Amino acid sequence: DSVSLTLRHINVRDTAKNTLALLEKVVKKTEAEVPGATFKLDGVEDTVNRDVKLKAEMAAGKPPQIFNLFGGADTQNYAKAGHLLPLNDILKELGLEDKFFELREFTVDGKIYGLPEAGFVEGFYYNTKLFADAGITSAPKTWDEFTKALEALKAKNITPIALGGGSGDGWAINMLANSLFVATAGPEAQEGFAKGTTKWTDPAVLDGFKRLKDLKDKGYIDPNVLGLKYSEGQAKFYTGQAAMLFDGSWATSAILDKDKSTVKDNVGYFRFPNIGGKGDNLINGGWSNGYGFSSHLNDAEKKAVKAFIKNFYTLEIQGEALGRDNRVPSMKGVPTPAEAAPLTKAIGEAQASAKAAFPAFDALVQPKVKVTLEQSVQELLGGQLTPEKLVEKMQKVQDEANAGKL
Repeated sequence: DSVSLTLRHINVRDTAKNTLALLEKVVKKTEAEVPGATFKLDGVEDTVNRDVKLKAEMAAGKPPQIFNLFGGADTQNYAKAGHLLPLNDILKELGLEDKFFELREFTVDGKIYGLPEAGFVEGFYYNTKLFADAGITSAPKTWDEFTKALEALKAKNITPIALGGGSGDGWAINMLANSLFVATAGPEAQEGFAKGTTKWTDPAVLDGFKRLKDLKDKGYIDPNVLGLKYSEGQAKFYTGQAAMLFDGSWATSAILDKDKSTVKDNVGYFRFPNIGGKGDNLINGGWSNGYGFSSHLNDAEKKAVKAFIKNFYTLEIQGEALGRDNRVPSMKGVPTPAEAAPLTKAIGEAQASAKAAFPAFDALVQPKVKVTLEQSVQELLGGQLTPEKLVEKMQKVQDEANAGKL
């Protein structure tokens, strides 16, 4: 039987034309395989869709059948209102329930209400030529290999780690801290902060901040860290003046910039190295944008939605977006097409080989906690706050935030 579905998407600018062509290819395949089902693509600017169009359709109880959806508050509100299709059974039928890095941003009371299309990871960009100058012939696999790479770089008077964390950019220090204390304490520590089951003051979390301070005190983190903006820290790396940079994968376009980058012919990438505890082989990431589906569906619409999901959420489709546009997969194990750029392949392998991902701590704690950590790590690197006093300050605001509801 005939069924028409509107597919609200955000791939409207010319820079998104290959992602749109990817979507259209998936649609055509789905329409061949489910005769009678047709998809009317409705491209709308991302912020217009989020803040205006989808929001009003949801208030009216009439979303399109398929729509670009953000995780977090948006998905929480629309699921609560009953307008999002629960996806648990479809994922199980398609064998997809364990194939994504992280669905928590689309999960409400155990039920999955959306599927991220792409996201970000964090890791070390590094300069292969500066590494070779210091005798480092491969990326550090482990923390001990990481510290001796740092020692070798310092001995050659090469700034080891670029970082711009001054003024209002404490969040950039928190990227590195984030992953250091997940490496020292494991991912479960930060999951429990907002629940009261774990604490910022736990010794393995404290250890991460002690290691962070030691990187700064030994000159491995750029001594000028607190006098540099985030973008200037990126600049320190990509103009060739630091051996590595911990940053999110959104920074690839800056690292490969046609006008500003001098390292784009000799840049590599590696995950945060293994310390040997509960955080080995994990990669930090976030996946907050993808497709949600209307709950207000007849049987024909439910069949076409499942068929679209089956054809869209595949390793091949994920891999095409990665290779062409440096769109970081939401799905695990995605291979990079051989035609991709070397840095794209480097990030893809670091992500694809990861055992699992963990969220940014700020996806797990209250805004006030996030703001406090940003100020605190600046004072930590600045020698004005000890690691012990940082974690007590953090748990004090964490306790107050948790009492905010309960």
